[PDB]
Amino acid sequence: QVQLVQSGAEVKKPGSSVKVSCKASGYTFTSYRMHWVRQAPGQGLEWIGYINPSTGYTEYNQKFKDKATITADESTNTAYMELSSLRSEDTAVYYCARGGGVFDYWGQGTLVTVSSASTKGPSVFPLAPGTAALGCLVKDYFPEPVTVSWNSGALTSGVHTFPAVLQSSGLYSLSSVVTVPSSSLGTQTYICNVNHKPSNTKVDKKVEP
Amino acid sequence: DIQMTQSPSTLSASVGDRVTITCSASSSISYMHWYQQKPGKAPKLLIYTTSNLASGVPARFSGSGSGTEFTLTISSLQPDDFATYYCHQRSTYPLTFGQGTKVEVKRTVAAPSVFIFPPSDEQLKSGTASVVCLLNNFYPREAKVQWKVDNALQSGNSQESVTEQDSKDSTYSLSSTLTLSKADYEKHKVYACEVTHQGLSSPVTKSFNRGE
Repeated sequence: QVQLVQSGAEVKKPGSSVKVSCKASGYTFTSYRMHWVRQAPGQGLEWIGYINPSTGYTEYNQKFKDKATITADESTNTAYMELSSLRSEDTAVYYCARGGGVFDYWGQGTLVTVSSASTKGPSVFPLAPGTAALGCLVKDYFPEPVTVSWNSGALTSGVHTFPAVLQSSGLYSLSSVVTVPSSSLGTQTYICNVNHKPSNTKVDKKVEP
Repeated sequence: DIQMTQSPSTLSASVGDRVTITCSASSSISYMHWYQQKPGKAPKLLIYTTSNLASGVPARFSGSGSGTEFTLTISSLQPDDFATYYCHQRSTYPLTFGQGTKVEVKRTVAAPSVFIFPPSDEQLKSGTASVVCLLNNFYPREAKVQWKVDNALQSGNSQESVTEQDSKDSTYSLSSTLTLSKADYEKHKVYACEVTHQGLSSPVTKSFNRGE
């Protein structure tokens, strides 16, 4: 219908390189130059550059000339953006966007994480005490993301699941908490469903005092 | 290259307000465009070439200005409009975007509920202790959280994390996490989280003594 689909998340080591893809649908691919932009935490939008799928011609932002090579593939209807010499500062969401006038149509973004860290499942620890709060500490994992649900999806109200922080160790950590009636404590079951896909780690943690 | 400073950086406003966001370029530019963005989405085009509305975009949005001074106005603020807004320059290379302006929901004071959590024994066995303070459902975001370890004010060894505004009541919730080695943790007795906020006339202190 005019929709750009990018490839999935990437997790790369410093010094390495990665090639992201953006497949187009809903128009004739060569009639519009394809741009790329990055959004780094503290979400600042910066334009990287474009390719013209017809000429093969490219224009780049100075800031990104050392970093990005943008190529296109006319047969497959996809544009590529290759990032080389990866360093932790390259950690960002990347978009492709159509080049007809202003960017009307965007891809859904690809998250790219650059880190010397290695895949590791989280340790999960209980957070334990009208109302009381409890939760789980989801600690020492890499990379993002993690999902936390409660009682296999039955509890949703009062659940806060905090954004992850990056420790000096290069490993993430987060808490997910929920409030509960205090008379239920020794008797009602509360379970953390923690899911860490990147390391295939699923743990169901029951929380009690 | 050409940069745009937006005004204001952050704005708290109520439904039905008149919102005026300024985009100040550093050198002469011909046209300005405005995007809107909500967490986890690619931005949407609202205004193209200084003052032209994009299809589907409500007529409560307007744009104006020339040279290096451009504005976006929301004449009557709606619930869908709470988001980030960026001005965009597309007439010199590199194409550049404004710093953004965050428009948040104004509502009334609400004191947080404070809870402190000692490290589990399970974590203790690994050699690291985490202590956690929770501030639940408060407004405004501004809040002071002082960790005290046998009355010694801690500075630099905790990390904070803050929910986005709650879609129903527009409150926030916050977790401050203190990290210590097992051996260091065992050197002290009283662990305290002290919360300062405007909805509290006095600061609230939650504590425990190491050893149940």
